[PDB]
Amino acid sequence: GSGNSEADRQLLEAAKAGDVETVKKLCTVQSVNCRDIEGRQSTPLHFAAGYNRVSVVEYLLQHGADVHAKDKGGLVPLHNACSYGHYEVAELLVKHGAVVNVADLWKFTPLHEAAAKGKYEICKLLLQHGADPTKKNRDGNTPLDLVKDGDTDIQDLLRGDAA
Amino acid sequence: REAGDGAE
Ligand SMILES: *CCCn1cc(CCCCCc2cn(CCC*)nn2)nn1
Ligand SMILES: [Cl-]
Repeated sequence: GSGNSEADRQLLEAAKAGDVETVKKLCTVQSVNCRDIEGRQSTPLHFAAGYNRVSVVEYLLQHGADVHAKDKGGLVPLHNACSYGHYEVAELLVKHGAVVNVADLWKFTPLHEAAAKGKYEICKLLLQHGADPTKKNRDGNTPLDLVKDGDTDIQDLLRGDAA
Repeated sequence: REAGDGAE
């Protein structure tokens, strides 16, 4: 493709920063799904999801952002929200249609990310929306295989034993 | 496997 303009770079920054007023000014049908070419090809939505910019996420979803957009590793925004623990964001994405069992290039799901990163409430959320805890990544590992021993709440959750 | 963008 033809790359980014300065205005596109300004939009990616505003999305990561939570500068919602700037995002409103810069987001066009042509820019809303631009990619961060010099990073890992994150879209505005990837950034806003990863950095917990809930107002930005809301705006982007309402103005044509692609919930399914893949970064260089095949991560979709829901992966980013789950990795970094951002529950409201994850819920928003799921409400708009995010695929809860989506796999990146390494067959990691959002539940693998949440498990590995010790995010109990995210794991519970994903489970409440149909996440399959038996899915194996390219290493043969389930989400449970990625849970630290100190996260016994998550271990119980994924075994079937949580309140 | 490289990290997605974000913080938390
Ligand atoms: C795939 C992970 C890449 N990664 C993470 C680290 C640990 C250092 C990261 C810096 C921590 C950081 C980021 N922010 C922004 C606010 C969430 N603040 N501190 N190394 N490699
Ligand atoms: Cl925000």
